[PDB]
Amino acid sequence: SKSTAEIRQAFLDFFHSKGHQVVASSSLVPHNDPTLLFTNAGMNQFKDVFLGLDKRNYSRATTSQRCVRAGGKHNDLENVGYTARHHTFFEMLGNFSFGDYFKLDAILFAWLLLTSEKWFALPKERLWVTVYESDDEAYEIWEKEVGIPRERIIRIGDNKGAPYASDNFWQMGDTGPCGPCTEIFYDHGDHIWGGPPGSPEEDGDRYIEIWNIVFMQFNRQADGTMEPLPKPSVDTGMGLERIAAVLQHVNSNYDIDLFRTLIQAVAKVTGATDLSNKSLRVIADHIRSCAFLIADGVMPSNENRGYVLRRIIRRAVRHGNMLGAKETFFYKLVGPLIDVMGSAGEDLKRQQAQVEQVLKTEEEQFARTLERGLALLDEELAKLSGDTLDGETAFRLYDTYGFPVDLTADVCRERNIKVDEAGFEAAMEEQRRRAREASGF
Ligand SMILES: C[C@H](N)C(=O)NS(=O)(=O)OC[C@H]1O[C@@H](n2cnc3c(N)ncnc32)[C@H](O)[C@@H]1O
Repeated sequence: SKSTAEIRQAFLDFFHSKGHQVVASSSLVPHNDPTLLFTNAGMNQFKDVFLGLDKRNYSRATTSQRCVRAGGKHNDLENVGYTARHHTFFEMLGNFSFGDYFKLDAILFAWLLLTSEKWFALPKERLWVTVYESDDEAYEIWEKEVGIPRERIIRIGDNKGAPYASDNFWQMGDTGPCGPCTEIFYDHGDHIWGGPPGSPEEDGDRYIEIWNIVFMQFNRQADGTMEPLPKPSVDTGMGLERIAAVLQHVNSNYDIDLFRTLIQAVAKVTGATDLSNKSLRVIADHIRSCAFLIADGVMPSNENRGYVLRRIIRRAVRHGNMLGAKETFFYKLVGPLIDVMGSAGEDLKRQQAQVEQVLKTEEEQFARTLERGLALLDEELAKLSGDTLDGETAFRLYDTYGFPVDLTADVCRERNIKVDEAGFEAAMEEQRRRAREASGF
């Protein structure tokens, strides 16, 4: 079967052969978008094109975009290690139409690449599609133009409990380009738990969302109102890791060639032997987001972007500790990561030594309190009455040991213990008041 690198290239070759300009992945960090924490989709760097504020020499494009979803509008951090399909860092394979072609041709391109004997040749019978409930045009295209049996075309309304809050209406953020969308799912088989989209068991890893095709129609405002874009456009994105899993005949993203090699490296540096332990997958995921974010200019800190990075590094280090890592290990995964990323890791390779030292320094800094903080948390859990750790203890771990609340929550979750987030926030606010009182005017 094709390697991850070959799949990435074949996707780009396909759209290039269809007249799409190949554009390089943008950085994970925008210089000119105050509303965006980290790049979360291929469309981010073309936001102004969709808005009609910018025009390129090309009206159609294709990219393999590095994305991080660990904060802001799209945040999958807490899913990592718990599903076969979620990462913090991942590549989104995309094609874009800037007032060029629209619904029918976007759907046809996607179906062709996926199912043609000349291309990916996926078994058509295992593919399901969803459309926005009110998108009658998309429904008809799938039914009559493509020929998907009706039983595998699923209409999804505003299933997130609010107007335009839906799995089939995609939004870049609270503001920005958005529109109804249609998604293609692959059924991995009845040996995996889960049901199709719209079913009670839809959240399972059996029927996995491979490719989202967005019909960009509006610019959402802060009020929540939808202002139409000047030209209806197309924004698509397919998870490289998810399609690689399908193509390599495995069910989990973590079983693709890229992650198999990376997870082996994690076991090596931590001393772990059980290759099935979820901490190996969490760490393999976390090195990708951490190393690339640093390569793209983020430095660990206690505010904004730097704090998300710090949070992820420390959580990864914590997982390494649980695996029994005896010495500083996280920075040792940069080399192995570069070796599996191909041309998609060129920016990281260019800055290898710098990224390594940043990660080494951060882990060493955290090691000053990690073991001691874990010992305290263990003591507090051993005498804990109930299923919820008190907010005062969470705050103490934060204030004294530099444990982000979500890191503490991660440890507790592994023991079926919750954290009183409200109590933690009340303790934070109490400290803020003390600071205001002492500092004065
Ligand atoms: C096209 C659009 N702007 C968009 O971002 N749609 S989407 O949110 O659904 O993402 C495109 C895709 O990337 C993949 N994807 C999304 N979040 C992911 C994550 N946290 N980890 C791995 N893959 C993810 C999915 O295959 C998915 O259909």
